[PDB]
Amino acid sequence: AIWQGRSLKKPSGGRIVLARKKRKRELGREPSNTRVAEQDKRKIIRTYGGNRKVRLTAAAYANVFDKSGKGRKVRIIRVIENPANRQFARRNIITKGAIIETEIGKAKVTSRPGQDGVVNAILLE
Amino acid sequence: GDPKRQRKKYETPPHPWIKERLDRERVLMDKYELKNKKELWKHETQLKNFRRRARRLLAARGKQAEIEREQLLARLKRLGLLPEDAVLDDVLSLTIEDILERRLQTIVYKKGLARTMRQARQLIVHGHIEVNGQIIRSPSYLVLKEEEDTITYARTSPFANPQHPERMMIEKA
Amino acid sequence: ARKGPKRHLKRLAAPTSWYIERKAYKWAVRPRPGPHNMRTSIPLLYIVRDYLGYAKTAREARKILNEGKFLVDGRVRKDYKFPVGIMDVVSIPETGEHYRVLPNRIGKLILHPISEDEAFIKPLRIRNKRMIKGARVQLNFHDGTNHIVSIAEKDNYFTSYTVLMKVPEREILEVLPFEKGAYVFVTQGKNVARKGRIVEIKRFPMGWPDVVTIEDEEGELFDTLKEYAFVVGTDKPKISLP
Amino acid sequence: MEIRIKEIKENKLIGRKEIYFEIYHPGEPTPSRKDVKGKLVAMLDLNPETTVIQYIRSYFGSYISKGYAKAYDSKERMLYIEPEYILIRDGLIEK
RNA sequence: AUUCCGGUUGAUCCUGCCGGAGGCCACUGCUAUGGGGGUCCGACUAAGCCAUGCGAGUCAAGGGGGCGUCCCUUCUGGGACGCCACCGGCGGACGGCUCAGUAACACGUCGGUAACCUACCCUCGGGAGGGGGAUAACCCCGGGAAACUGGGGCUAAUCCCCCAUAGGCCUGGGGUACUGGAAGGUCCCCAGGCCGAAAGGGAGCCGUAAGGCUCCGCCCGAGGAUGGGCCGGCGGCCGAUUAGGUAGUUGGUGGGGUAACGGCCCACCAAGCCGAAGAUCGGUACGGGCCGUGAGAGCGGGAGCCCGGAGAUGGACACUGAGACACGGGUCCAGGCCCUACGGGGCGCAGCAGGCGCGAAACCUCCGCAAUGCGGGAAACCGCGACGGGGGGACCCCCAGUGCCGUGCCUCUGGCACGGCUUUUCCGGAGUGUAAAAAGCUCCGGGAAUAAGGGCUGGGCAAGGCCGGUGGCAGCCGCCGCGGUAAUACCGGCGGCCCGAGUGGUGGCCACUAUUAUUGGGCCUAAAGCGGCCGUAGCCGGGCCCGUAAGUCCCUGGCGAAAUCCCACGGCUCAACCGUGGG
Repeated sequence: AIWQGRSLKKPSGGRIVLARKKRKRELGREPSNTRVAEQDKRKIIRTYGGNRKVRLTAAAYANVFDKSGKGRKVRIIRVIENPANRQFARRNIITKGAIIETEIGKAKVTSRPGQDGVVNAILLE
Repeated sequence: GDPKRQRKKYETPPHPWIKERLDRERVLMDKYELKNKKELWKHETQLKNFRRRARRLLAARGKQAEIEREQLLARLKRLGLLPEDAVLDDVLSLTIEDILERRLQTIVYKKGLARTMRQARQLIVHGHIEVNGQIIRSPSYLVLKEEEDTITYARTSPFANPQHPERMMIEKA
Repeated sequence: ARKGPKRHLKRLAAPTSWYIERKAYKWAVRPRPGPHNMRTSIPLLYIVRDYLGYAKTAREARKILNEGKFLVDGRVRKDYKFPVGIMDVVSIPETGEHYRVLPNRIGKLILHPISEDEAFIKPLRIRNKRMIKGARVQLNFHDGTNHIVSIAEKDNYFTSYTVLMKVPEREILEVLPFEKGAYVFVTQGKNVARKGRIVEIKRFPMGWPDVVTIEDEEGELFDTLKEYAFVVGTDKPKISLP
Repeated sequence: MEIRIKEIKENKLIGRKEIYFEIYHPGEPTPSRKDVKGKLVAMLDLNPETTVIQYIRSYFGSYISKGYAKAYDSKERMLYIEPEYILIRDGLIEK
């Protein structure tokens, strides 16, 4: 799986030989490429210690706030720009740094849809 | 690392064949009727440990050093090797004969419960000698001064009867 | 090779604060999690069997315990792995015996007899203070116990203070603050089991703990950790600590 | 053989009294459990059916044999608390 | 004991190595009467391969059934307690074994997590409202050689699912009530959303009923405790006949994922990062507490006991669970075996015994859960090749025996003759000891009766110029050296000496060795000054005055587990061994 353990190279440049097998606690998971869709799609993941994570794979709505605490549940049209990757904007992928378009205007995302289960954003004045 | 291994309590001479040491040890063994040289070497090692402790404490300063000095002097006095008024200097003047004199067989012979050291060893091994109200069968036991006067025949041994022929023979000496 | 929590404890690795023969047997009772730390605690089985001698074997010790004949603080304890720590009251109502668990001068735990009136008091050092739901203040004591008060009494309690609490009803008797001249008793460190009065408090940058100076009945001055200093009175000890 | 009681303790969490004693018996073999129990009950005015002898230990080169025994208030408590093997050894349980 | 002795010459003094002499571990020849205590015994070559038995179970007070007994109204149906498997809960991720791999934040120590998870347990503040659903057991029918397994009926739960609320998580706008050395933390008010609980279940006593009490229980929040994850500074091996290495590599800007920070991963920006103070590469190796040795400095080892790390035939993967990518659970590949009715189906003792192989080199296919601990249970209690007990073994230490006395003889450190004495040990017996035994311990009967070998004998080095055999042959010899017809040096006889239940042989480590030299070695002629100079880093550096306290010294808090080591006392007879205090 996606091992997230120690690197195989010393900072000097030499190589490191593992002294033990991979442990179950050092494993990751596949990225949750949250896409714009017509309906919200989410799943529940059991994590270390029996905790729960809500993973959003397709997002249709967004909670948008405007400089005063007022919040509105609106619809996501498209991703204008996503600096996290040069193709996420083209493919309509939502991440914590994305800039999306809604009927009210441009909104910058402030949550992590892969870890939160919801999409929250702040309007751009 | 390694675990603990029980080390020997006696030391072997650096050279197995030296004329002077051989003659001296032969004299000591013949006089004190010891079974083997390792007994004599054990007593020599006891002496040497005492002297090493005294030497280390002489050039030592500290509260623990004073406590150890007092404890060493008290232990020696209790063993009966030093006079009650002795000081740390008198420790280095001890000799092997002093320790050999405190063996249970030697003290039995001195008190006269046996005619000879061999007979004293026989009595100790066979259990005819009692320490306090207790029987001990170790001829190498170092008697303590606080009790040295309570050594006598065990109350159940035949040697406790003045009539016993062996006791009469021992007495008429 | 290790995959999860340990369930055993060898006698040769037992905490140094216990009074146990470390070579008579191979296995020791692993303390169950409880009020106090493992370093300042001892399973109740050893108190029932070794310390007091009421039992000769763990089986009959458990048989005694299951009948609720041993009381810790004010609650009957039946689990033989229950930890009992510093400033804890062990009461045996059938015998009338009441003991206070305290460290001696070498850091080992011992049982000091106390009186029946004293048996209903257990001092608790306020280890931490926080807020909970509804705007209430929660105090966490040195033994892991917790108490709740209203925001009105916010300033009546502070960290390092002592609270005298009747048990098992858990009523607040009084609060002993931590200031100059407050009688204190050291529960840990090189100066364990030494009592005195506070003199000065010194703070340092970073997370280095604060250090408190104490004056003993002979007038000598020594130092210890502010967390190690346990308040037991204002000018004289309100409880017996000989 | 002469029995001398060195310690008496009254345990009431377990309804019993613990007796540590010694037997002075120079020139004689170690006394039997039956005889030791009989003399102990005669001296202490105990109940024969609610008393056990934990051990009679003879030391080396000594005329004094140490002994540990217990006396229970109730036979029911005796049976409940004491192990089966010691009761069998003392003969209380037929087995 | 802070040590020396033999050997280079016709004779002497040096340098220098070899040997002798001591201790420890492994194998081994000969020999061997006991008893205690201990952390000893297939580590060295094969982490090579395994027949058979055992090494993880528990709960009837969560639930429904079956068989048996009893009390029964009596076709009805009700109540109990015995046994049984099934669902269900917890555990099986600890304990046990081995040292392969690993030169690494693996280990030791001091600190961080304000960047994080935690079933069991403790405390405080709350809640347990309404519904639904199968299916095991059981009954009918089976197949398959087995391993295994299909269809139908029927049902219960602390089994499972749903609704509500309480509650969790993100984000935005506000107040500053809290712990902190310092708040991306906690608390209070609004706003948008996602996720989203429980067993008022069981037992007992009462109570006409209702209802009450006690015990063990369920769910959420905030803390603790236990057990962990991750991270930082310092410290501990050899090679230059290994000189350049690195390319997700160094750092950043933004994200994903993680229980959590992190090039852990991704996209985009730059060329950074390590290295003669030895990078990279190669060899060897589990790290430490500790053990051996030495007067010490030091040198060597680091299997057995404790803590930590790894592995389960060699690899790679995943499910359930708080905890695993799991020794006696699962999937695949590679290797080696086993049953088969040939269709198919299983296994890997680096668990306790036992077997094969390997070798110079390592034990019983035994008894109990009675003591200490672990899991389960309300408890009694059940299970545990962990542990406790015994069996075999010249494993390590401690205490002993193989007789003692008197007289008289002798070739007198001892043998013999006569008369006596004791029973540690030997044989038999009664008690006590043990879970049951055995061993030990008290006592009784017999009786000196049952008990000494190994090396050496010219010097170094204690001990023979004695006698028979061989005549440079056999042989002996760590070194010197001896044997050629006159051998105290070879073989044997008789004497003698050193240790003695031990004594010799072989390999290894330390001392010897001031032959590794900081303490503390040498370089004209014995080994050793570059053929000679200038200079880079490094090391070593003139005098006086003032300032800082980095180094240095003193004092004072927190540490450096236990065992091991030394001392005193007390308990096993003293001792070995254990316990209590000090270091």
